[PDB]
Amino acid sequence: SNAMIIGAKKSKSGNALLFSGPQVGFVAPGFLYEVGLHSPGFDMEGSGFIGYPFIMFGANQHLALTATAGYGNVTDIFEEKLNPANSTQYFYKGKWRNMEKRTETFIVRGKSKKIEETFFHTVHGPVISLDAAANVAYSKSWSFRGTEAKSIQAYMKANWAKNVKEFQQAASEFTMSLNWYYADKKGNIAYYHVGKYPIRSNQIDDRFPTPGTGEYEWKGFQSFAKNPQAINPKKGYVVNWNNKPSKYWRNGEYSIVWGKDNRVQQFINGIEARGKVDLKDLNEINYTASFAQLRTHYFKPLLIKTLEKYQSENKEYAYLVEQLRKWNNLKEDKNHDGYYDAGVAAFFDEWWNNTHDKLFNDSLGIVSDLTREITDHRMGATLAYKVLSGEPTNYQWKSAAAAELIILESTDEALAKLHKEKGEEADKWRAPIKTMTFGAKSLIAIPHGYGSKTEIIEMNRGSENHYIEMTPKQPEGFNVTPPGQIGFIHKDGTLSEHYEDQLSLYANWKFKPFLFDKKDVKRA
Amino acid sequence: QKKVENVTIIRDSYGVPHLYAKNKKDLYKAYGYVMAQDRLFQLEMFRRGNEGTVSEIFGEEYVTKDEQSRRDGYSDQEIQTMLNGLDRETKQLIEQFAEGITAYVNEAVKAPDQKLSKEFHDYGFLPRKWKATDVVRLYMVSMTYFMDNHQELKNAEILARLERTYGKEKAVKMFDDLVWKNDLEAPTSIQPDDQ
Ligand SMILES: [Ca+2]
Ligand SMILES: [Ca+2]
Repeated sequence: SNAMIIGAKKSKSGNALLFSGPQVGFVAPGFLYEVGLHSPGFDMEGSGFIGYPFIMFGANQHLALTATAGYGNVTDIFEEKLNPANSTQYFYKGKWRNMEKRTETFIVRGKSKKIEETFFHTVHGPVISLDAAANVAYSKSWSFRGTEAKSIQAYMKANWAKNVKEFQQAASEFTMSLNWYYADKKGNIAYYHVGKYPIRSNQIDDRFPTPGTGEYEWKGFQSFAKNPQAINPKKGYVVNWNNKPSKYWRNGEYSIVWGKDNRVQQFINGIEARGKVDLKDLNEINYTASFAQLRTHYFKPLLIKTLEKYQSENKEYAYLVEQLRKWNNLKEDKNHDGYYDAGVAAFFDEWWNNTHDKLFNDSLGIVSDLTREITDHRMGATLAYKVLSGEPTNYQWKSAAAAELIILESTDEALAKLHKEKGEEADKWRAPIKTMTFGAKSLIAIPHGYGSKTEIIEMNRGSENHYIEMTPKQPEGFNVTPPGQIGFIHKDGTLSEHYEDQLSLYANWKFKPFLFDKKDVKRA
Repeated sequence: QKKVENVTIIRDSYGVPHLYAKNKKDLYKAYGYVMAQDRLFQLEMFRRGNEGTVSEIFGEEYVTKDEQSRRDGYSDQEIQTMLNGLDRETKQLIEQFAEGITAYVNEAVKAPDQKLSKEFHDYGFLPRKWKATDVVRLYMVSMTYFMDNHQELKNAEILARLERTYGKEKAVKMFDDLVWKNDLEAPTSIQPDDQ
């Protein structure tokens, strides 16, 4: 998920701006639900996740809000020491303790079968895994265990808030790990990394499970005042694409998302390349991020630098350099011909895949079932970047000479395959676009409807977008919430006219007006 | 425009409902009602996801998923205890929201051929009524996904598998490059002086 908030001094109009882009996948019926809520002193328009009694992406009379997933460290795994004589007992604070046991019955559609399973809890939480060979059970502690309803209440209070103080109070009560973003009609912006973050033992390495014997327990939760947060930061804006809140904020086992190479660079690049901005500028930045080949930011310069050293003797390398330099780093289809516009992007994709394999297969190949998702992560490839650029690493993966040989061998192999299958001219390399549908199964991993078969180009983009300007009169702007508002399909097969009537807007970078004033709502 | 009870509901040209109420209790009931009008089967299935009852509808392919959901989830009584710890008014509004969903359920089962969507007919089952605890279940099924992970266990396995092939000193260095303590050059949303 991505977000941007723009303060008064960075906005062309002098009004604070907000952009939302939650990434919750693409399903029909959609993951979001758009609504307008109007009662005395409470007027709010926007969307929330399906089933939520509150808006997460939108604006009330006073403020606009959005959120992105925080990735903060709110889950710890405890390594319980089991009694060798009784595997339902674990050692805790000097004594064997009994696990709480629970029998659960599942009715399964075939007639129907009934199957029983037993689940266990310890003082730390549910037991998730056994290492019986080691006399260990692993239990899971969530910092927000039992406080999910307080998080709902905090979000409702954010809806009812009228100013920074009230919004911040709501933020301080939210217990799960999100980033919250705020913009108001007075020109203020604010950012909060919300959640209840535990005070951990300083004797353990928080990238690994914690021994469960009692010496290493959490000692409460830190004050909200210690959560990363800023009101009206000096830079005049905040952007986020699930990246790190601030320099010294840590997240334990999940640091793999917060490295030097990070996808938020697309938003930073776009905001820093401009002076004052408006909503149209924000949309251009979203477009770039949505179609960017993310490895280009750090890896295309490295590739060009290497090829340029050998272009005198290799004419193919000189051609590649020219094509790479003129490429705008996107995989886009502006002429809607079904092929990505830059043929060299197909070369670059295959170059990267070859380079990543050659960097790590000979060392991490044997653990790649666990490490490929780290070293080729969707948010960035920091370790690969450090190895190829010669920056300091703890292990000496490759010398600079060995890294350059990898870059060259990967180039040769990718070019040889394109020459064999397509030809020598880059226009012949242009790859067919990848498409996506709004299907029947969301991230919750169970079916919730029948989906849609309408194909649109894949985009690295929010499942909805709002663009909001907090004008003196009221929030104004535009948004899209695909596939459509209404999920109902009649018994006879007749589709609601609002089942997928926002797909064309989404696919074509068009939007519908943000409605707030009742006179506008009535004519909309 | 239509007045459902004492709330005026204006559906715009994209079908989005805009609710005009005299108080929050009426507003939140209407909110649950319109969401059920539009999305009842989806709501039912999201709730079954949290309760671990998907396999009742979709069969044995979802048994292990239902087991995970029940293993890590909460009983109705535990959720009710959470609701009882909220501010009085907030609990009451969540109850109103559930009453609105239930109002549509009750209307739909009276006219199932017109008001129950095709999935219920095709899969041969009916929606049940809703309580406030079920609303909390709808929040948990999706929000917890973004918070819950077992990467600590994967990390332990990476280190152990590296150690047994490469030895401890090399494995530690490799692991520190894979899962770092803090990359001081990672781009950040704010600066420390902004705190
Ligand atoms: Ca942890
Ligand atoms: Ca094209």
